[PDB]
Amino acid sequence: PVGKRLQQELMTLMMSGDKGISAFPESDNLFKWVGTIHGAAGTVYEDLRYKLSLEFPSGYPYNAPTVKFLTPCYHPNVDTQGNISLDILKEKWSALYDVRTILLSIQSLLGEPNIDSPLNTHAAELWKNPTAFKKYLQETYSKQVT
Repeated sequence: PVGKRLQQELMTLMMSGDKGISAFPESDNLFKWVGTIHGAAGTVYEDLRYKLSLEFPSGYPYNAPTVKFLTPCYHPNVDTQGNISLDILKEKWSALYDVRTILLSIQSLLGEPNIDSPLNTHAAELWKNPTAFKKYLQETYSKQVT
């Protein structure tokens, strides 16, 4: 029933047509997916894109999947390993959330960080100055495509 649910979740994702979100399982393993997120329009992450891995452990859906950024991401709530501090992925994970909900939540986090409990203190600090933030973000992102 778990593999079935994941297939149904992929179909839901495909027919929803949400902008800037995309993900599929690897051909040999339905329990490991790779996804892509684009920053939401109007945010400093607009026009930038990031790849993420999604792994569904044996305890899923009771236990949350492990989600990490594969593309380096400079952001208050992401660390050097691509780990993400997002409540719904940890303490507030619910077995009723689908892949679409997770992707949308992470896309939303890009534009609205939790700067009170950061993983990247420097980014949390610079966030107060958007122009300055945008600049460092683009600079750092830029060094991720050459």
